[PDB]
Amino acid sequence: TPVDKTYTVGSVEFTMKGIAAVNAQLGHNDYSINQPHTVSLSAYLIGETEVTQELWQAVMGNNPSHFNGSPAVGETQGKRPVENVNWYQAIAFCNKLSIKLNLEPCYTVNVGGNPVDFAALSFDQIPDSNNADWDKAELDINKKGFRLPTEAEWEWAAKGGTDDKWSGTNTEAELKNYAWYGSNSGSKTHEVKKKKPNWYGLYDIAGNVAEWCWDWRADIHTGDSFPQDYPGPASGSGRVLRGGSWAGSADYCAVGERVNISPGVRCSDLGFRLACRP
Ligand SMILES: [Ca+2]
Ligand code: NA
Repeated sequence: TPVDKTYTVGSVEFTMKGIAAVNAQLGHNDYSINQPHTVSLSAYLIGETEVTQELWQAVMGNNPSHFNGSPAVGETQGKRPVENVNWYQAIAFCNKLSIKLNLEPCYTVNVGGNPVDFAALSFDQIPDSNNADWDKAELDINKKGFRLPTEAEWEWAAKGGTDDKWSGTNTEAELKNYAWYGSNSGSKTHEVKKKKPNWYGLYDIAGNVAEWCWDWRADIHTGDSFPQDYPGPASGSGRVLRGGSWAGSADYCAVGERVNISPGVRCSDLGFRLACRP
C-alpha cells in the first residue's frame, strides 16, 4: 500500500490516501448497467476528502460554489466541498495543482491545434458548455500529477475493502453516520470529514457532493472484461460522477450506482476528489 501523503498549497493542507494494487471486483448483479466485473488496478492514491472550497480557491483564485455561505451550525465554510464546477474546470484545477506542487500534469488539451498552457490559462478560458477540444483531453496516467480517478479506481476505493452497498454500511438506517444525503443534509453541503470514514480512511465517499470521474459512460454488461487500469471508452456523451450527494436518495449514494452528465454541466451537488500515483 502506497504511503499516505499530505500536501500544502499556501496554508491549505490535503491528504492523499494509498490504495494497494488489486484485481478490483466491481459492480453488482443488481445494477443492470454496472454488472459484476474485474479491473486490475495499479497502486494509486485517492483524496482523503473531496476538494474543499479553500483548496479550490488556493489554486484557482475564485469560488464558484453554490453553497459559498451559511454553513450548518459548527461547520467551517472553507472546508465544505467545492461544487458548481464542470468536468473541464475540474481537470484544469488538477493540472494547476500539479504545476503549483512541481509535479508533471496528467492532462493535455489542444485548442485549435495549440497546446493549452495550464499555468497561463485563466478561468474564463475554460469552457462552460460542451467543447470538442476539451472533450479530447488526453490522460497520461503515468505522470505523477493530480487527476480525476478512473471510475474503477473510484469504485474500488469507495468499497473500502468490503461488499456493503454503501461506503461503511449495508443499511440505509446506518447511512446517516457515514453520509450527508437527502434525508439528513438539510438541503446543503457540509464540512468534509464530519461523518465516519470507510476502512481505507476516505470521508464522504457517500453523500455530500457527487464526484467527477475521468471516464466516459458506457454500460457494463454481464461477463464484460476490461484491460489493466481501464480508463473507460474512447468516446461517450456523458462523463461519470459517483457517490451521491446532499440532494440524493440513499440509493443514489450506493458505491455501485453509476451516474453521468455532459461535461459542460455543473451543479450545487457535484464536486470532485483527487487521484494520483506514487
Ligand atoms: Ca461524496
Ligand atoms: Na455494489
